[PDB]
Amino acid sequence: AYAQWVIIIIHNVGSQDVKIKNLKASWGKLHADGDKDAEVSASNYEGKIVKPDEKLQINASGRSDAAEGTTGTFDLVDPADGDKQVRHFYWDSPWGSKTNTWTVSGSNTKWMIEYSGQNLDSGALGTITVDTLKK
Amino acid sequence: AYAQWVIIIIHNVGSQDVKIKNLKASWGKLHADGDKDAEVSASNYEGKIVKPDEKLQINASGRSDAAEGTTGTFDLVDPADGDKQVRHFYWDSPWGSKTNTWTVSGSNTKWMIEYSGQNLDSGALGTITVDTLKK
Amino acid sequence: AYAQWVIIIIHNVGSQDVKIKNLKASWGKLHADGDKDAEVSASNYEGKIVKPDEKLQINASGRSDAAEGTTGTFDLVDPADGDKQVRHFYWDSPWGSKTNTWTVSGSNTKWMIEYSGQNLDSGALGTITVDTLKK
Amino acid sequence: AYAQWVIIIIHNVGSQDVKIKNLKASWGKLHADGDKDAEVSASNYEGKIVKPDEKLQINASGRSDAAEGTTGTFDLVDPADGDKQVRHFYWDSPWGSKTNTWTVSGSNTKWMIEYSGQNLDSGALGTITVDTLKK
Amino acid sequence: QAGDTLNDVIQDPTRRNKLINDNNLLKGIIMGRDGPVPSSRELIVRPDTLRAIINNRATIETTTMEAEFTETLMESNYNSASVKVSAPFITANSEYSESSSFKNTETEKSMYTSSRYLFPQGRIDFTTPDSGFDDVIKLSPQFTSGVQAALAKATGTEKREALQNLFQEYGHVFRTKVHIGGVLSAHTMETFSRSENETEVKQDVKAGLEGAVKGWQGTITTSQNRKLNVKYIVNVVQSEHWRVIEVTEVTAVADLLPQPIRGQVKDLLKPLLGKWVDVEKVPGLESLPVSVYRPKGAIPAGWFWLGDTADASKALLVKPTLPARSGRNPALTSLHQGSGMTEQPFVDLPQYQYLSTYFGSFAHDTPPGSTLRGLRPDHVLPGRYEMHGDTISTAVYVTRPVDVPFPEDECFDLKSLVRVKLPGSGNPPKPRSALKKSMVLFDSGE
Amino acid sequence: QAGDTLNDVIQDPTRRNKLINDNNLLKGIIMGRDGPVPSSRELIVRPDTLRAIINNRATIETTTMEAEFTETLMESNYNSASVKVSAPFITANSEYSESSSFKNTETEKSMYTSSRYLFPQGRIDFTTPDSGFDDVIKLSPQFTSGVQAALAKATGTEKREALQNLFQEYGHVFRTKVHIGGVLSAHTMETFSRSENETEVKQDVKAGLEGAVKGWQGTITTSQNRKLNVKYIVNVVQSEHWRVIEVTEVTAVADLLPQPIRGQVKDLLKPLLGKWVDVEKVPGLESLPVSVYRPKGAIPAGWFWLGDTADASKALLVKPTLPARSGRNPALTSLHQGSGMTEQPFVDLPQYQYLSTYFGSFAHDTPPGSTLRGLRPDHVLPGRYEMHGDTISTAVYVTRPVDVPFPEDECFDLKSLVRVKLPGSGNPPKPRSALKKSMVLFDSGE
Ligand SMILES: CCCCCCCC/C=C/CCCCCCCC(=O)N[C@@H](COP(=O)(O)OCC[N+](C)(C)C)[C@H](O)/C=C/CCCCCCCCCCCCC
Ligand SMILES: CCCCCCCC/C=C\CCCCCCCC(=O)N[C@@H](COP(=O)(O)OCC[N+](C)(C)C)[C@H](O)/C=C/CCCCCCCCCCCCC
Ligand SMILES: CCCCCCCC/C=C\CCCCCCCC(=O)N[C@@H](COP(=O)(O)OCC[N+](C)(C)C)[C@H](O)/C=C/CCCCCCCCCCCCC
Ligand SMILES: CCCCCCCC/C=C\CCCCCCCC(=O)N[C@@H](COP(=O)(O)OCC[N+](C)(C)C)[C@H](O)/C=C/CCCCCCCCCCCCC
Ligand SMILES: CCCCCCCC/C=C\CCCCCCCC(=O)N[C@@H](COP(=O)(O)OCC[N+](C)(C)C)[C@H](O)/C=C/CCCCCCCCCCCCC
Ligand SMILES: CCCCCCCC/C=C\CCCCCCCC(=O)N[C@@H](COP(=O)(O)OCC[N+](C)(C)C)[C@H](O)/C=C/CCCCCCCCCCCCC
Ligand SMILES: CCCCCCCC/C=C\CCCCCCCC(=O)N[C@@H](COP(=O)(O)OCC[N+](C)(C)C)[C@H](O)/C=C/CCCCCCCCCCCCC
Ligand SMILES: CCCCCCCC/C=C\CCCCCCCC(=O)N[C@@H](COP(=O)(O)OCC[N+](C)(C)C)[C@H](O)/C=C/CCCCCCCCCCCCC
Ligand SMILES: CCCCCCCC/C=C\CCCCCCCC(=O)N[C@@H](COP(=O)(O)OCC[N+](C)(C)C)[C@H](O)/C=C/CCCCCCCCCCCCC
Ligand SMILES: CCCCCCCC/C=C\CCCCCCCC(=O)N[C@@H](COP(=O)(O)OCC[N+](C)(C)C)[C@H](O)/C=C/CCCCCCCCCCCCC
Ligand SMILES: CCCCCCCC/C=C\CCCCCCCC(=O)N[C@@H](COP(=O)(O)OCC[N+](C)(C)C)[C@H](O)/C=C/CCCCCCCCCCCCC
Ligand SMILES: CC(C)CCC[C@@H](C)[C@H]1CC[C@H]2[C@@H]3CC=C4C[C@@H](O)CC[C@]4(C)[C@H]3CC[C@]12C
Ligand SMILES: CC(C)CCC[C@@H](C)[C@H]1CC[C@H]2[C@@H]3CC=C4C[C@@H](O)CC[C@]4(C)[C@H]3CC[C@]12C
Repeated sequence: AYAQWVIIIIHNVGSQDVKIKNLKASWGKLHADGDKDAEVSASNYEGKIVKPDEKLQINASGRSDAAEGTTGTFDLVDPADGDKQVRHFYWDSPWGSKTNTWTVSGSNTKWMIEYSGQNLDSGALGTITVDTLKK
Repeated sequence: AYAQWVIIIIHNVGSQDVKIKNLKASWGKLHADGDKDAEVSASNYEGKIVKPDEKLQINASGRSDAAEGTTGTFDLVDPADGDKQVRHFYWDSPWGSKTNTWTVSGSNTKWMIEYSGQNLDSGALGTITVDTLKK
Repeated sequence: AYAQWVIIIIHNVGSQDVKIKNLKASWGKLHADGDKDAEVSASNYEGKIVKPDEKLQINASGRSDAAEGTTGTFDLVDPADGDKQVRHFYWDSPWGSKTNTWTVSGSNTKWMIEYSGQNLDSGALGTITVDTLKK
Repeated sequence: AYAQWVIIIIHNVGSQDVKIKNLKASWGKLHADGDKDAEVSASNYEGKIVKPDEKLQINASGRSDAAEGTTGTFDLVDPADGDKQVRHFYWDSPWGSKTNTWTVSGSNTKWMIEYSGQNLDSGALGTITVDTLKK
Repeated sequence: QAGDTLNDVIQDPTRRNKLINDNNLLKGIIMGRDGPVPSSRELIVRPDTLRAIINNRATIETTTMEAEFTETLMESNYNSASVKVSAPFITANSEYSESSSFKNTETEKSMYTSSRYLFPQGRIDFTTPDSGFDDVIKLSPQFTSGVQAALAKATGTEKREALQNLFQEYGHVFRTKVHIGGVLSAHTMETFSRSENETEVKQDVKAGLEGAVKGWQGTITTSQNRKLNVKYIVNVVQSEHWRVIEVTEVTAVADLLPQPIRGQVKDLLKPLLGKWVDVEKVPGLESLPVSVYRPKGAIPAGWFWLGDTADASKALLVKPTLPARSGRNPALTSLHQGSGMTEQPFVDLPQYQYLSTYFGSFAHDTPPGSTLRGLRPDHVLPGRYEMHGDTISTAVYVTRPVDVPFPEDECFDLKSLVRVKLPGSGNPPKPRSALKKSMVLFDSGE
Repeated sequence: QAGDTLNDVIQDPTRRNKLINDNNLLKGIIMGRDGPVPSSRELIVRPDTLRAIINNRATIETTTMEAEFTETLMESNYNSASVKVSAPFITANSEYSESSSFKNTETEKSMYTSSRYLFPQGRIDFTTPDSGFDDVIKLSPQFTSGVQAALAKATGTEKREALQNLFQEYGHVFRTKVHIGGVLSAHTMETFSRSENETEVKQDVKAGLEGAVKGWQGTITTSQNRKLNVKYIVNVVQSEHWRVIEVTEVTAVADLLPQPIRGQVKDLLKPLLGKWVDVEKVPGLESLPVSVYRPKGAIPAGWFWLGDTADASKALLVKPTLPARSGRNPALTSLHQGSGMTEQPFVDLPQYQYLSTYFGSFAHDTPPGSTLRGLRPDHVLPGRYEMHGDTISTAVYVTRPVDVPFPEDECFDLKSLVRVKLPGSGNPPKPRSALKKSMVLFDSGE
């Protein structure tokens, strides 16, 4: 159902490029901004480079009148050192549960990642803003 | 219902104070960060000064199981100009109607307000970041 | 319904001319000053210039006995730089809803716009005065 | 009814002060700016002084689902001349009648008073701006 | 030595000279930033005797002043005439700040009150040259030589700089009548709305302050519940201790010079040089009831214009005479564009004023707004409006001078134009001023 | 003795010399780290007499100051002009530190207040060479010989070091007008939001402090319930116990020298040597409304730049004149990378400031970051912002100098760039400063 949705904003607050890779929604569908009807394939985002000081928005939502949430994953990867992982993000906004999941796993000491705005109690997963910076 | 919720993050990006006023939750309830059970009073925010570079979070949501959604208002006013109104904000995440609503009105010209992150199609209203600055 | 009415007073408080473009009333009609029976075509306001210190009044209202409010838009445009857009004004006083909409969109720092007098609570949208200043 | 409303903006463009007196809403209710629910007392304006270049808003509107318009009187008087009457204003936005009314009377020859913006045909009485100037 | 009066002091050369020295009777006052402090250089030759009268009646005397920068003068017990004579110098040399508590708006009035509990012994009089008597005071040869050296310089600017230094060193006014004895002074200031009965306010403040000094507490409450801040001064402690308690007359130092030199000194002290030029009608503004005229052609380098005028004949251009220097108030001020929602200018320096509102878009970076200037507060006097037009949105005031009988207060009839209602918001306060005729020097070869 | 005034003290050579010695009237004031302490070496030659005026009005006066490092000057009863003249030296020699109780942010303002209960006896004046009168003060031959020796050294650095030692020994300013008598002083500081009515706060603090001194308690409560910490100073106890109670005028010691030597001394004391170089456009940053320029090529060895600028013509390089030494505030400071979530630099030393935000990633170990420097707080003055851009995310400020009429306070128009919204968090405070013109020496062969 469209009641299960998530917006992931990647904001590069540093001065180095960061890449998005392996973006995949196992449940639900990626869609356009402010338009849950305009489905978009993962190819629109996979391999893209956010570039410093600009934001890239990923919109995911459940299938309409479905009883299905939205579950997906993607890796933020550093291209400056042979495409090495920065972090691995996993989001789950299920239709048949209250506990949403937002896991940022992985390790890279050369990068600092903050995130805010998520809601894990009940309902939708909210608009999560993720500030990335290479130090 | 907790399924209907909103977070409002006022970020004073400028260099002068901005004051909250007339905060009022006509439906649902405010609550503390990350806990919809810990209800809070509007007085916890009324008249608060958001110092420059400071961030202030307001979390609202429906009731624990009631068919109500959430709805509220507040104003941003300029403490340094006799509490002249900067903007008037209205938020509504109904339980019955699918479409949400986030409206910013006002005409103060020596202020710049930019809000982003809202969802208007279906489900919870989401997280809304409101960057404020005084020219 | 004549009950749904709005008056927009463009007041050029600056020293440089401003222009009105793309005036279109999707619902209702444009009528003479204080005489709702005297219909007026949008051509009489399309492309007009408000010289500094002038006032231009646009009166819009619904049809006499119809469940039809009045909705419309126009653009304030700068004729000094090849009719570059200054602002986009949209008004809607509906018969079937109790909330009236008055939105000023667009952005260019070369102009300062200050509007006041609107009514969004109920009834007619009211009389709106818009001061424009090239600065 | 809330559909009947009026906003009287007193604007002292002169040098000497002007005082309000005998403010009285025979019908309907006063209220705060932009909020028809927040009723206000006439004492909040009685005897108030509008300093030069200052603006003072008086909002009136009918009661919620009453079938009542909004009617009232007040007077502008000159504090510097023994509270001599400058003008007497009567406003009326009936619910059961289509024709509104806004009449200003008085024969003070050392003041110039100019009012504009009222709507008299049908619907609300609109926003009325009054400019006062002592010669 | 019991029951000695001023006569005993004067008749004794030792005591007379001690009185002269201890009271700085041979020195002028320098109306500086710190107030009326006496100069450290003797201005007149030491007299052989003093003219004096004896007065031993002790009372309380109250005085009120409505001038702006005369607080310190009141604190020194200067009567009305002395404050009137000394006001120009204090105003020119005062320190300006926009946060001044004194207010003289169109609706609010402010006034200083001073109560002196006096213990007089007499009065001492000096004979000025203008009196025409035989015992005039003679200027010291040092001061005369300094004036001669100042006036002998090559360039007018150098002459004016030398004169300014000389008058900063020797003083601006000379006390011609002084009261000897002891005093206890209490001073305060009060601000009230002009609508209030002025006589009642004056009487209430006077009663409160006189009760304060009589009972001699930094705050005094009057019968009308007015909280007044009171500043106290003690000048009382035997003839050895008598001091000047009141000043009944002061004569400008420049007035003590001989006439042929007095004229030159007075002319060189005028802050501005003036000139009359042709004018051109501003294009547009056909809605207004009267035409608006501005200086025609390019403004000559170094000169300035004061504002828009309704006069169709000529306009006044002014040029400062003294180069700008730190610690000295410039005669003119530059203007800057307002913060927002207004096209009108704002004075860069606090307390300054300009005569007319700008009929257009003001931009200090380009002409003719680059050469528009304000005025120092001592240069202007309030005028009177004449309204033209029949609508609030088009009426304009013409600022005509207030007629006076004495030429000392005559003002220029520039017919400055003010706009009755300025569009937008946040506009500057409307000017109601006219330029003094005594501040402008014409026909000079400069 | 009773009834003796300053005239009697000055007439007697023994009493006059005792007054001169006990008050250190022949010595300059070193504005050092410990405050304005008089020098131990006589600066001027002992006069044969003093110019003095008599004044015995005892009263309470109050003064307020907004400058940051003028606490000690206020505690010494320096008027506004003297504090203004002495501020550069105090600041330069002050001991900077974080956690300073003084606050001068864009939201709140801090000020010092001082109330002096004065029992004066008169005022003593000295004649500066610039005055042009015949009784000028004569610098002692030792000071002139020291200056000559300093200016005769082989290298500019040695000359500057010699001058610095000489001015640390003989003082920085000379008191030209001083009041004699006794004084009880109470001093305090208050911080308050800029939104509050400044006049009301000033009046409340003045009333509280005046009451405190008049009733003469380490803490005071005013009418507005403000808690003030008050420091009390006693300088009152016969002509033998008279002391200096107020300084009305000071003159920089350098100004006392002859003009040909005065110019050289003034030039040699300038902290920084300046240079103009070509600029290059920073790659990238196409989103910003305006282009960003940095000094082109490699910075010459030993020179430093001040930040990114919007000027497309030239950039200003600066070089310190005095080698870094313990106990001396350096003219410039290195910058270090921020703690976290920011690429902006932070000043290494407590109270220094840089003029522009860094547009990129700052690394102090590599160029051009390694050659970026801040400025001592005395080198800069507040500027004004000109805004560019339509959205917060990309808007910038260009820092323009505040136009002033006096050339002494002119600041460079470097067009420093400041990012309106710095990404990330924990960024340094936004700079709004402009470099003073008087602190840079150009065209020197150094
Ligand atoms: C044949 C047998 C029939 C009878 C069996 C009963 C069936 C009911 C089912 C069992 C669920 C019971 C949920 C109760 C949640 C309590 C928490 C809560 O919802 N409480 C308030 C305030 O909650 P709040 O949001 O303010 O948070 C503060 C509270 N908190 C706990 C979080 C601290 C909130 O408004 C109120 C919400 C309304 C919920 C009531 C729904 C029950 C309807 C009864 C129908 C009876 C029909 C009978 C016909 C035959
Ligand atoms: C004659 C035989 C009858 C019995 C057979 C039927 C059995 C029904 C079983 C199961 C259905 C339920 C699946 C789950 C819904 C998944 C879609 C969804 O959860 N739907 C949400 C909203 O969906 P969404 O907003 O995302 O839609 C997109 C938005 N858009 C505007 C674009 C459309 C909307 O709240 C949800 C409402 C569902 C409430 C459940 C009530 C149960 C119905 C019992 C009917 C019994 C009839 C008996 C008569 C004799
Ligand atoms: C006496 C007779 C009484 C019974 C009559 C009742 C008829 C039901 C009425 C109308 C319900 C409206 C259904 C939802 C619309 C489909 C839209 C949609 O949700 N379809 C896909 C979403 O696909 P997607 O979101 O990606 O894009 C969509 C395309 N779009 C371009 C628009 C975006 C999504 O998975 C598919 C969901 C499964 C379909 C649910 C069907 C439930 C109806 C069971 C009726 C049983 C009656 C028999 C009882 C005896
Ligand atoms: C006459 C004919 C006889 C009819 C017999 C009735 C058979 C009913 C149909 C078959 C069951 C259908 C369930 C499987 C749906 C497949 C989608 C899915 O699979 N839905 C999950 C996925 O959603 P999820 O939230 O988990 O996504 C998060 C992803 N993650 C990986 C993290 C889990 C989600 O949970 C769970 C949804 C459960 C909704 C079922 C409600 C139906 C109630 C029936 C009432 C009976 C009335 C009888 C009237 C005659
Ligand atoms: C033959 C008799 C038929 C008539 C029976 C009368 C009942 C009429 C219908 C029911 C009331 C109408 C719903 C209004 C309240 C729902 C509020 C809400 O929206 N409820 C959300 C949860 O709210 P929330 O997430 O905030 O609580 C979480 C808090 N927690 C802390 C625990 C996480 C939760 O998903 C939503 C669930 C959907 C509720 C509809 C279920 C339909 C029932 C069909 C079966 C009827 C019996 C059949 C017998 C044969
Ligand atoms: C023998 C049995 C006879 C009796 C059976 C039925 C009795 C019903 C009794 C009780 C009244 C119920 C009203 C309660 C209002 C709650 C407060 C509110 O008011 N709920 C609004 C929230 O509105 P919203 O969330 O959208 O936003 C807020 C407003 N805002 C302006 C901000 C948008 C929203 O509309 C309301 C929606 C609720 C509709 C549920 C309908 C399903 C349940 C009835 C099915 C019965 C089947 C029975 C078969 C046997
Ligand atoms: C068996 C026979 C049944 C016949 C069916 C009739 C049912 C009606 C249903 C349809 C609703 C019609 C909505 C149309 C809105 C018109 C536009 C408007 O909203 N009109 C406003 C004001 O409009 P306006 O101010 O512009 O007019 C002034 C213009 N003028 C220039 C002249 C001044 C005016 O108040 C508002 C009035 C409220 C509507 C009145 C409803 C009448 C009820 C009759 C019940 C009869 C039951 C009989 C059972 C025995
Ligand atoms: C034997 C009986 C046979 C006769 C029965 C036939 C029933 C009539 C059928 C068809 C009605 C269709 C309306 C036609 C106008 C639609 C134009 C419109 O579209 N009207 C929107 C405009 O409103 P709005 O001002 O808000 O839009 C502008 C703002 N916007 C932002 C939206 C652009 C507004 O909602 C709509 C309101 C409609 C008024 C309600 C009338 C009640 C109808 C029941 C009459 C009952 C009679 C009883 C007899 C026994
Ligand atoms: C056999 C016995 C039967 C007896 C029949 C009794 C009927 C009496 C007749 C009628 C008079 C009663 C109307 C008085 C209106 C005064 C209130 C008002 O004019 N009301 C507005 C103003 O509403 P407002 O916006 O100002 O409220 C604030 C909004 N807020 C959101 C904040 C609440 C509101 O809009 C819209 C009003 C339009 C109402 C249409 C007319 C009523 C329809 C009657 C249907 C009768 C069918 C008869 C079947 C038998
Ligand atoms: C068997 C079927 C029976 C059907 C039941 C029908 C019940 C009616 C339903 C719903 C009405 C909805 C009113 C809500 C008002 C809101 C408060 C208000 O309108 N109150 C005042 C103004 O108060 P105020 O201006 O100060 O605003 C309030 C401020 N607040 C902060 C609180 C919002 C204002 O005049 C009041 C006007 C009265 C209008 C209602 C009249 C109802 C008449 C029914 C008669 C039924 C007889 C037959 C029964 C068998
Ligand atoms: C078998 C059972 C049948 C029961 C039937 C009983 C009906 C109840 C009787 C009558 C109530 C009368 C309300 C009292 C006035 C309200 C307050 C007021 O005062 N209403 C004025 C306000 O007008 P206004 O706003 O313009 O005043 C401002 C300007 N002014 C200068 C004048 C002050 C305005 O005029 C008056 C308008 C008239 C109201 C029309 C609605 C009446 C509906 C009749 C339904 C009949 C159904 C018949 C079914 C068989
Ligand atoms: C006994 C039966 C046949 C009587 C039927 C009377 C019907 C036709 C009457 C009763 C009330 C009337 C309505 C009352 C008010 C208005 C509002 C006006 O702006 C348009 C006409 C309209 C909408 C009327 C249409 C006709 C109407 C519906
Ligand atoms: C056959 C008998 C019962 C008469 C039926 C009359 C019906 C069809 C009449 C009565 C009132 C009428 C409505 C009155 C007013 C309006 C508003 C207008 O903007 C559109 C038409 C509309 C919505 C009318 C449609 C037709 C209508 C509903």
